[PDB]
Amino acid sequence: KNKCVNFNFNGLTGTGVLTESNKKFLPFQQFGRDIADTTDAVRDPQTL
Amino acid sequence: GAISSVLNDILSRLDPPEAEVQIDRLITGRLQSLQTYVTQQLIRAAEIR
Repeated sequence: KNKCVNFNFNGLTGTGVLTESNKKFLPFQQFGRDIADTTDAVRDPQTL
Repeated sequence: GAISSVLNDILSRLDPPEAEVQIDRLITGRLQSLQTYVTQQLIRAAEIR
């Protein structure tokens, strides 16, 4: 966290800084998207 | 016309020779998108001046 890294989560590849988010996703929701349709946030499959 | 708009997906799925086909489609269109933007900005640039 707090560093730019190359992350692969559930087959989703990308480069970005990982930080803790206050947005609460419903139990069924998985990956969010911003106005640009790019990934807004992700979810660690092991530790939710 | 590409299978997916994400470049990482094209590289993580297709082989190197097959990925070039899908990447070329995305680049070609994104070039036209930039040409459209600059074209409009140049027109508006003459109006503001």
